[PDB]
Amino acid sequence: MADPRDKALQDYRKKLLEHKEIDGRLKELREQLKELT
Amino acid sequence: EQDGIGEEVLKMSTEEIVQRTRLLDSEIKIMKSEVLRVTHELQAMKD
Repeated sequence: MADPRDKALQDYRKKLLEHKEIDGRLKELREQLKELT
Repeated sequence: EQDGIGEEVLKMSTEEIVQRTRLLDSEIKIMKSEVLRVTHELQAMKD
């Protein structure tokens, strides 16, 4: 099918990839934070 | 995409689709911020 909700559905998925992405960036900061510790 | 499928439009009630949209909009804001908060904390830690 094709609908306006289909595009909204596609958009829901991209936040999940960001959720992961942010945990990865946060990890790196944590390694430099450990050096200051 | 996988989610872009029509089966999902049919499967979920309209009350759920509406709810889903509203929650994630708020969610993303917190997600970028966690990088910004920690970074702020790294600079705070050096002082």
